[PDB]
Amino acid sequence: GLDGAAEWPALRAMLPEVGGLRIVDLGCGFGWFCRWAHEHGASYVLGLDLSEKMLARARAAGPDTGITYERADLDKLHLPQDSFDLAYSSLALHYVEDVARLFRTVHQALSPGGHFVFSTEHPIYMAPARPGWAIDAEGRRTWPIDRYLVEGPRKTDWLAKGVVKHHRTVGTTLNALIRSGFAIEHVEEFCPTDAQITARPELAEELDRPMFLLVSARR
Amino acid sequence: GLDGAAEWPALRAMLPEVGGLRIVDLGCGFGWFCRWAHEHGASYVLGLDLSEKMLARARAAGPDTGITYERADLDKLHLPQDSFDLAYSSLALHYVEDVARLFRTVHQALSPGGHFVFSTEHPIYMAPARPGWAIGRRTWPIDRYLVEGPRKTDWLAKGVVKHHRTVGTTLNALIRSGFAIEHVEEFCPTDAQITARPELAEELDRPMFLLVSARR
Repeated sequence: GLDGAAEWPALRAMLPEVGGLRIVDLGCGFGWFCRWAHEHGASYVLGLDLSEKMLARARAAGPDTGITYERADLDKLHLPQDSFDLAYSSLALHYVEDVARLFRTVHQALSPGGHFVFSTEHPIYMAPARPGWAIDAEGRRTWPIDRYLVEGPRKTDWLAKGVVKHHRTVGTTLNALIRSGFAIEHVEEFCPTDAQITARPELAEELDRPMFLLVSARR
Repeated sequence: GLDGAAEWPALRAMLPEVGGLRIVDLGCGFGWFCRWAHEHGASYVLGLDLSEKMLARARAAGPDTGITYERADLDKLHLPQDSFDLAYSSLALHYVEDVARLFRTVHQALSPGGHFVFSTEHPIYMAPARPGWAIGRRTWPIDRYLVEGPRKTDWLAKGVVKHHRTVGTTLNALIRSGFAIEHVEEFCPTDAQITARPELAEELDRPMFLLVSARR
């Protein structure tokens, strides 16, 4: 679960202290973060996902109190006003077409001083028409980029995953947060640590290009 | 000068109104911005550059009063506290090793509500040891994007070292130093700019510049 996600420690480090907080998890999946937050003292956790079957597995995994799971479409998201101290989302917002609308919804749902911490696929990773590694004449591993400044839907994971992602530059994402009422708190283009690479050698290639953008914003 | 810079209109659009402001230009070069700011009613303009010869050329370009040029190394910059309304810098910060220290100096130099607006080479552009295009479809291969530190691409030819920092590193350094991020632009020329200057079409594939505006 979380211990398998290379970017979890970096994203976890960006979170506020979760003890006593009211938290919403946007695109909670099996509820790995929901359970982590509850284990670390969250007063209340609302986990939202489109899949009823996945929410059924999340409920079954426990605990009996403090975590509520509800079916929701992040493209048509509604949240009660002034009801959360923290909004979290792992690798969901790159599938939302009107992300600015979602940001405004999260902003009104957060109490003053609350945070929104989320991960998305990095635009370097999402940009290319034919994403993948290239090995140059010298044997060096490279990541060819095209159309980085041409924003819009990308169908490069449509065949493999059945998803359309929305390519937006780092500036576009941050400007949308700012226009929505957030102050940018921390921005990280994920890089595994040398210790992570020693434990998981396959992470060495992640030094060449970022797969993920991690952002913390405050209202 | 400024008319030639494709990124100038985008950067100009990020500036506050300059009439009546005290402005510091970090890495002013020939003083194109200093003269522009003066012409648009800035009360005081301080242009700083490492090259005494370049400052002599800037001073000679005029006017007789309104702009002060002084030699400074941005790596060990001193600015008086609460003395400026706007700090501007065009394509200079990528030469600074300890940019967080510089940001702390700029923060304290700016009066409350002051602005800091700058352009730098984008880390996508700077990441490769030897940057360039690959080809039918044009691409920009990157490597070592997450490996921050000196880049020596133009060391032998020009005797300059640039400092590679990711977008997150740059923004976090500003935030930690006391600034609130106002606008971030990975500069993309407009369709009108690309029609007037066909060579600009390649900047749709990868950004050459990062533009940032912040408030303190």
